[PDB]
Amino acid sequence: KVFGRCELAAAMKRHGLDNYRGYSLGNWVCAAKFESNFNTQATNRNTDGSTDYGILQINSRWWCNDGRTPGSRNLCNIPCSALLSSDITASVNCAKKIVSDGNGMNAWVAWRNRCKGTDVQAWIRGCRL
Repeated sequence: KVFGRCELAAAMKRHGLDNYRGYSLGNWVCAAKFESNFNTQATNRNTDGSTDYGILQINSRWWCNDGRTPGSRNLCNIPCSALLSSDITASVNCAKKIVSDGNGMNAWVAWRNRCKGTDVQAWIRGCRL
């Protein structure tokens, strides 16, 4: 599923992402725009053999199990394909764990380089939230 901008924002707000760990909803929508272009089915292989899955591009080295990243952890206790569903519940719950890890939203490279320090509020402007 390829979410709309205000469609996603409403979904993440309902799943408890507005101001989760102090990151306003605009940070999450901006991060999803640039990590996956709002596409739940996005995947990307990295040089280290790991793969990023889903609308927030969660990595297989420590967070989900895809059965092909040797020596990896599964801290969100889910198969990576569960991160690919049109229901973002799995992606949101796992991201809550990632954003609490200590480095915050800097664990997403696209957020750090394309959303951090910007007017992220423009990403929810005009949305009926």
